[PDB]
Order: sequence, then structure tokens, then C-alpha cells
Amino acid sequence: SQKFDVVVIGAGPGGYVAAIRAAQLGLKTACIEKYIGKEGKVALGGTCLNVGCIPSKALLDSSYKYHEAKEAFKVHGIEAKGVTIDVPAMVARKANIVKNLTGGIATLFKANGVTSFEGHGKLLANKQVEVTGLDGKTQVLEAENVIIASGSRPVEIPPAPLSDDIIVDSTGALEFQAVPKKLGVIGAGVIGLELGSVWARLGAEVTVLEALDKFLPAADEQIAKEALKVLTKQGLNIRLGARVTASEVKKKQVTVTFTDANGEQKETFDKLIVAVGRRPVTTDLLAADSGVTLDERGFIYVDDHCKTSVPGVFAIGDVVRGAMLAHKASEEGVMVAERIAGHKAQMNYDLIPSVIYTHPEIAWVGKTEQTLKAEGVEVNVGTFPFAASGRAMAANDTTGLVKVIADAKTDRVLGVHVIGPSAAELVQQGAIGMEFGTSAEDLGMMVFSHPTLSEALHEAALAVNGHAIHIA
Amino acid sequence: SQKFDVVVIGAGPGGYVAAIRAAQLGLKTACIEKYIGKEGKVALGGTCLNVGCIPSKALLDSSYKYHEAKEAFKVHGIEAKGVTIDVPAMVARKANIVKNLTGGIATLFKANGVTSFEGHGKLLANKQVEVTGLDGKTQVLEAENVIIASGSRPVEIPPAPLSDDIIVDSTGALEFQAVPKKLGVIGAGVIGLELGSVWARLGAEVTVLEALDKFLPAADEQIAKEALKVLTKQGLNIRLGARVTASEVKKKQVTVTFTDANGEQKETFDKLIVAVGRRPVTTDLLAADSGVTLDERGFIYVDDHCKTSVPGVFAIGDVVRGAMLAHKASEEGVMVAERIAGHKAQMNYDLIPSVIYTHPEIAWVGKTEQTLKAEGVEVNVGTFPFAASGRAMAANDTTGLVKVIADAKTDRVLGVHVIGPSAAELVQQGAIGMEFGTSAEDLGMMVFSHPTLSEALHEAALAVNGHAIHIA
Ligand SMILES: Cc1cc2nc3c(=O)[nH]c(=O)nc-3n(C[C@H](O)[C@H](O)[C@H](O)COP(=O)(O)OP(=O)(O)OC[C@H]3O[C@@H](n4cnc5c(N)ncnc54)[C@H](O)[C@@H]3O)c2cc1C
Ligand SMILES: Cc1cc2nc3c(=O)[nH]c(=O)nc-3n(C[C@H](O)[C@H](O)[C@H](O)COP(=O)(O)OP(=O)(O)OC[C@H]3O[C@@H](n4cnc5c(N)ncnc54)[C@H](O)[C@@H]3O)c2cc1C
Repeated sequence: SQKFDVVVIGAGPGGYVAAIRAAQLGLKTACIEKYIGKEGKVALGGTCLNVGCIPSKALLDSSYKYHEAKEAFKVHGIEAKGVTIDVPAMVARKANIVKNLTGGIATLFKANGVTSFEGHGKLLANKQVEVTGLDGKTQVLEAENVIIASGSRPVEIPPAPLSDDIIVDSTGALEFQAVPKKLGVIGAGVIGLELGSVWARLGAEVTVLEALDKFLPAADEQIAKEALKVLTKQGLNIRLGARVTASEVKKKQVTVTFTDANGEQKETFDKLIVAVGRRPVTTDLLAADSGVTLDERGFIYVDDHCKTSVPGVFAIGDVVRGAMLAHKASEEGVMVAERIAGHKAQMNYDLIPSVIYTHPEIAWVGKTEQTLKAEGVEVNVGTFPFAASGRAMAANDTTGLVKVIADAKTDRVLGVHVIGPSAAELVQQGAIGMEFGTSAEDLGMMVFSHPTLSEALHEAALAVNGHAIHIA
Repeated sequence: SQKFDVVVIGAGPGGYVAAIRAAQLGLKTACIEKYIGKEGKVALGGTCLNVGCIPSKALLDSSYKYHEAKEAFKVHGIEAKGVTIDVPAMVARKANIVKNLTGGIATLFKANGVTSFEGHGKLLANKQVEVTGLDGKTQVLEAENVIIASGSRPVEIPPAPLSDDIIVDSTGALEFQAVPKKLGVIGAGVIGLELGSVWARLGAEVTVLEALDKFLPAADEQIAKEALKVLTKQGLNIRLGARVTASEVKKKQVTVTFTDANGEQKETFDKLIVAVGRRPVTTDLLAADSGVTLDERGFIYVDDHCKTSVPGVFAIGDVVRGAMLAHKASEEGVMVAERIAGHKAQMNYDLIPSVIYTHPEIAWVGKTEQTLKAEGVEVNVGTFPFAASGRAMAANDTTGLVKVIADAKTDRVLGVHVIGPSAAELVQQGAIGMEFGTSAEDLGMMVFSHPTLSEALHEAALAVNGHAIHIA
């Protein structure tokens, strides 16, 4: 066709959501997407739905159930005689969910009147977007507003190049039709920890090599310390400050050479996952004179409203600054669709939660204790273990703790941090608190259901100021 | 000893908490409790901890895991060859938690400086409490304030009198060393539903006889309809409007005679649980001239601050008006202790959440739809199924829905109702919403982590006003 109010490039969380919101606001919207899926046709949903968020979660769940049936069922008096996992079958279920969701956002699109275009899209000058279709047929849409949501891709690293299915990335890790007897991960970050956990739960001997001396440096020190202790005890041999120098694939194995503190070591995995990072994709996206700028690291340059250097053009999700997380991309999506339609939506970057779906699950929102100490903030902190949780004890899951940090001067809750059962939900409660300004005492005065895990949020807010009923 | 600032009668949730708060507030406090536990010595914690909240939660978890292992493990490619449950060992694990919690609050008490007294306590005139010790030895404490937390107990009913281990109550049901082949529950309310689920999950054939025509009449109609559907499908033969006329224990079985709409039927269970209700215990609690009043139903009469008819005497939890829920008791416990120390603590009775721990879990806070319709409130409502949940799909748990109700005029969220995975924490996020006054749009403009069950709360809030991203 020729004219549209919004032309969205990318159909991941930032893009499909932005497209769906602008459509609901009444903008004639078209979205361009080229990912040829898993059954030959284009798949909407991007990284999160295809190779990200939904597949890694589904594997983490099935591997966990497997783990519980083998390690934690006897305390309930449940003896499963010889339980096994069929990794193909597992992976199929994952495939399936992906298939069904992919389909779901297509119907969502049609239901909302979104004109989908299959092909690579590129922003030319004067906001025309050249949709190089799939079959070579090229086309030029004229757009009143352009929303770029091209996304991000794995960092490739020289010492470990993706060689076949031996040195593989996020995606390949999600695809093993069998358990690597020994497995190495380079990067002890969210994706490393999670892909690590999956295969380790099913019998893989995992070593996670990570170049930095600090485990999880964005999580709170206390949660970090706790996380690491738990995960190593869970089976992941995490080696900090180990720098990879070389790979050598040979006889269906690869040998990583690395220097940690006592120099060079070499270890031989059957599979090696490079989970070092992700980088914005700006590949054939911008014509030489589009007007759009990039910063030094490859991110498209945007302000706080995701407006680019050219008016009418906005950039969101993993190609622009911010935390590379699904819900940041969709909310930017919405901020941007909302603004195009005329509402002055603002996006609160201080409250994006972070969750790591390990079991126990790490999650957090707000500032970390150390940020606050380095910022010279005197804070009161309350903690509450899941071990004093009656609900946790019925549940037989008592690892972890909640931690609330509050300004010592005002009693404003500054950050809520938890590792343990339902961390995501418990921090979400704190985020809702925080969004409206809770103090520890405000959280304290509320009625939390008994028995529930939410109560550990309760007790630790109480604890910020001395009065936790069930501890001191 | 002789003089105390607070003397607390009963060490349930209301009692022990109030005792611990008073102690922290600086009052010389003593608490009296007579429940001879499971190992011969007195057990602190009350109904909730000894035959209530924790024991029923722990069987519900062990029975659930057995059920998952037998019915929903294969879709993950897990095959447990022949899984069995050792009911003895199951029950023992429960026994254990209780033991460990019982002991926990004793240390909590000692840690706080709480003088425990073992024996029956009776409030004489002029606030002196007569501790009839355990060994006949009577004693009189003189109390500046007295907090009565005597609790509640199973309603007994004539046509089904507790006969041996055949017609049993909440407590005996939590004690079965084996699965009743066929099992009847009289009462299709929280404790009925939960004890039913436990034995049904492990093979019991359950019939739940309930005299009213309305299932879960306090729960929102939609959730009730949904709940019922799910629970019958889960195996509980719930028969509404059926009135029990007679029991007849014979050859280790009992035959209940009942009239529903097509008259009399008789059904023969191996075990019968009477879970018709609970009533306040005021037994030899009040000396004829204490000054303390009872209403018509047995409840001690109190106002909004739990002040009785005689100044300096307060009543809390199941002996007074309100919902018979452990968190209602504990918070009254704290309100009361807080006020005796000089703070004007108020208790919000509008926000007490309700949770039924079936799987899926029902839970709610705020007004139901029909309350609001009968009150002539025009409300917008938003719903969001767990089937559109990515996280729920990964989890393989998609039954259920969320429901937010909002005033149509102001957009204030009036009630959050959910049946499904994590209902409790989802409503606890709503409750925090509600305590600070969220409108649906305020819930909507917040960043909820992706993928999480919490998101279903986010979506249905959106949906209250038209814009739910992942549905219409
Ligand atoms: C293993 C893994 C697990 C993850 N799990 C989570 C998680 O659980 N929670 C979380 O929040 N984050 C998670 N993330 C990250 C999350 O997926 C990303 O943050 C998020 O998907 C970024 O969304 P986006 O819309 O910016 O980009 P993407 O999802 O990368 O989508 C971009 C889309 O644009 C398309 N495209 C690009 N250029 C063009 C073009 N020029 N024309 C047409 N089409 C084009 C791409 O094909 C793609 O479909 C995970 C990442 C990985 C790899
Ligand atoms: C099977 C079951 C499950 C339940 N599950 C939950 C749940 O999961 N969530 C929820 O919120 N509620 C639940 N409840 C209800 C919950 O137990 C009650 O709401 C709550 O315990 C009431 O607290 P209380 O302190 O008022 O009374 P109680 O727990 O009954 O405590 C009263 C105490 O006072 C003692 N006592 C009585 N008189 C005297 C006397 N004169 N002198 C000395 N001591 C005395 C008694 O021995 C007892 O220890 C459940 C009930 C049952 C039966």
C-alpha cells in the first residue's frame, strides 16, 4: 500500500505491542517483520517469543519438575520408581507453545487491524520505508511515523566462534535433542545461569566461565552472595574472573583454554554455549541519509521518550539504551504509540523489575544496597528468610530471603530484593508499593493473607523498622 | 507471679501475635494456653498452627505433587514408572512441620520476654485471670489489660455426630494414616473443599454434600461458577442443596441419609467429614460477673477496636465478629497491642483477602460483582484468562482467570478476584493497589515483568477499560 500513520519495523515485544497499541488508538498501522520461523513461514514475536523468554522458561519448568521428582519427592512420601526425561519430547512441548503463541499474536494483529508486511524493512530519508519483500519484490511505504524495533543479536567472541552444533548460542542451547554430558557456558549472566540450570538439572556437568570477579553485579550483594552459594550447590561450577583464550573443536568436543588467577587451564566440553552478551541490530536498517544517529556502541540514539534525532521516528527495545528486557521494550512500545496518538505517556525507568528464572528465582526492583551506600544514602534494611515461612515450609521450598531497603530518613521503600519462591510476584508487590510511594511501615500495616509466601514481603518491611513478628 | 500489663488468653494467631507485639511495645506480658499438643507438652500456635492453616496446606502440597507426577508429567517428557504415595510418611512430614513451628513460636516468645503460663485462664471480675494450672494448681494474676483470644471450634451436628474415626472433623481428616476409598464431606466451603481435594487427589472417591443451592456464595459469581466446574472435573462430586437427615455407622462405614431436590438418597462412605462450620469458644472463660458480654451467637461483643464492654478488656479473632481467618486474628492482635501501648492503630476490615488453597487456588479481596450490582454500583470489569499467559503456558498451568472490577464512574479498583496459579500473590498485589487507591489505569500503567503470572493482573486491569494488549 502507500501511506500509513505508523510503520513498525520488528515484531518483537517492543514492536508488536507498539503496533497493537497504535492500532487500538486508531492509527492505520503496518508492521514489517522478516524472521522466517520454524515451520517455514514468518513468525511474529521476535526473540522473546521465538528464542527467548517463552522457550527458555518452558525448559526451566520441565527440567525443574524432573529435578523435583528425582530429589524432593520422597520427603512427601512419593516414590516414583525410576523417573526419566525424554529431552526430544521436552523440547517438542516447547516448540509447540512457541508455535501456538506465534499464531496468537498474528490473530491479535488481525483482530486489531494491523497490516502485516513480510520482508526486510529499511528506513530511507523522509520516512519512507522500503520493504524488500521476501521474494525480491521491493516496495516503498510512506509513513507519517516510523517505529524502529530491530532488536538485538548474540555477541560473537573470537576465541569461541560458533562452530556447528558444538559451539552454539542462546538459540542452539535451546535446541539440544540430548543432554550434553559435560557443558560449558561463557558468561555467568541471566542467560548463562538459566541455560546452565536447564542442562545441569537433567544430568549435564556444567562449568560456567565468567570473566569478572563479581557474580551478578547488578543484583544486590546479599542476593548475589546467596545466589552463588545456592547455584554452585545446585551443580553449576561457576568460575569467576576466568578469561577464555582459545577453543579447539576436535572429535565432537571443544577445549577451551582460559586464564583465571592460577593461570591457564584448559577444560574440554561436549558443548559450549557462548552467552557473553547481545548487541543491537542496526544492519540494513537505516539508509545513509535517514537522519537517524547511532551512539558509539551501536544503539540508535534516543532521548527519554524514544524520539530519535528525526521527528516522527522513534526507536524502542534492545536497539536503544536501557535494560535489555522484554517488558522494557513493550512498555516503550506503548509509550511511543500513546505519544504518537497525543497522550503524554511517560515511562518510569526506575521501576523496571529484573527476574532470573533459576530455582530459587532471583528478582528485584529499585536500588541495590551498595548503590545506595555509594550514593551516601543511609538506609534501614529488613530481611526475612523463607525458612520462617509457614507457607514455604508446607511447600518444602525454604531457600532464599526477602530484603527491603528503606531510606533511614524518610521511611520510603527504595528497593525490594528477593531470592526464593515466587520472587517475581513478591517484587511485583513491592513495585506496586513503590509506584505509589510505600514506606516500610505502609507495607507493614497491611493485611497479608496467611499462610502465603507474600507474608515474607510483609515481615521484612516490618523488620526494616525492628518489629517483625516472626523473628526479632 | 501477680501483676502484668497484658495477660493474653489463648496462643493462636491472634493471641501469640498480640502477646509478641505487646512485649515488643514494652509491656510486661503473659499469655496463657492450655492446648496439650501432639507430644504431651502444651503447644503454642492454636488452631491455625496445630490443626488448621499449616497442616491442611502441607497435605494439599504433598497430594498435589503426587497428582502432578501421575497426571501432568508426561507432557514434559517425564515418565516416572509407577509413582506411589505412603500416606503415613506424608502425614509424618506434616507432623514434623507443625512440631517445628510450635517450637518456633515458643522461642519467639522467650526471645521477646513473654511469660508463658500453661493452663486454663478465666477472666474474673476486676481483670484478674485465674490460671487453673495444669496440675490442679490455681493462681490469680492481676492484669492491667486482658486480651481474650479463645478461638473457635467445629460445629457439631446431630445427624452426623463424631463417631470414632468414622465420622470425624477437620482434625481427624488431617490425621488419616490411609486413603479412604470413598469419602463424604458435609460442607462445601473452604475446609470442605480443601480436605476433599487432599484425599481425592490420592484416590478417594469424594462426595461433598452441601445444604445450600449456591456454591461459594461469598466468592464472586464468575469465580464460583468457574471454581465449581473445575473442582467437579477434578473429581469432587459436589451436591448442592442436599440436607443430611441421618448417619448410621455400621461395619466401619457410615450411611448418610439426605434429601436434595429429588428427595431422599442414602450414600455409604468409609469416612465422613463434618465440615459444616466453626463456633466461638467461650466455655469457662468468663466468670459470671466479669462484665464481658456475648451477642446472640456466642461471640464476645466488641466494637471496631476489639474493646469489650469492660474497659481494659479486648477480644480478638474467631470469638469476635469478622471473618474467621488467621490473618484477621493476627492483625486484630496487633491493633489491640498497639492501642494498649498508646498508638491509634486502626484495622482495615475492607481489605482482608480470602484464599482457598485448592489447585487452582481461589482468592479475592474487595467487593464481589453481585454485591456491587445489588448495591447499585455501575462497574466496569476486566477479565484475562491464564490461557493467554505465556508464563502460564510455560508452566503448563492455564486454568483460571483474573477479574478486576472497577467503579465505572471513578476508575477505582473495587475488587480483584482470581482463580488460577498464584491467586494469593496476585490478589495481594491488588490489595496493595487498593490500599493506595489504584484505578484500573494505574495498574495498567505500571511495568509488570515479562513473562510472569503477575501479568494477568496487569492485563485484566487494562481490559477493565478496553486496552488489553493480549486479548481485545
Ligand atoms: C535465551 C533468552 C531468554 C530471554 N528471556 C527473557 C526473559 O525471560 N525476560 C525478559 O524480559 N527478557 C528476556 N530475554 C531478552 C528478550 O527477548 C529481549 O529483551 C526482547 O525480546 C527484545 O525485544 P525487541 O522487540 O527489542 O527485540 P527482538 O525480540 O529482538 O525482536 C526484533 C524483531 O525485529 C525483526 N527485524 C529486525 N530488523 C528487521 C528489519 N529491518 N525489518 C524487518 N524485520 C526486522 C527481527 O526479526 C525480530 O523478530 C531473553 C533473551 C534470550 C536470548
Ligand atoms: C482445617 C483448618 C484450616 C484452616 N486454615 C486456615 C488458613 O489456611 N488460613 C486462614 O487464615 N485460616 C485458616 N483456618 C482458620 C484459622 O485456624 C483460624 O481463623 C485462626 O486460627 C483463629 O485464630 P485465633 O487465635 O482466634 O484462634 P485459635 O487458633 O482457635 O486459637 C485459640 C487458642 O486459645 C486457647 N484457649 C481457649 N480458651 C483458653 C482458655 N480459656 N485458657 C487458655 N487457653 C485457651 C486454645 O487452646 C487455642 O490454642 C483454618 C481452620 C481449620 C480448622
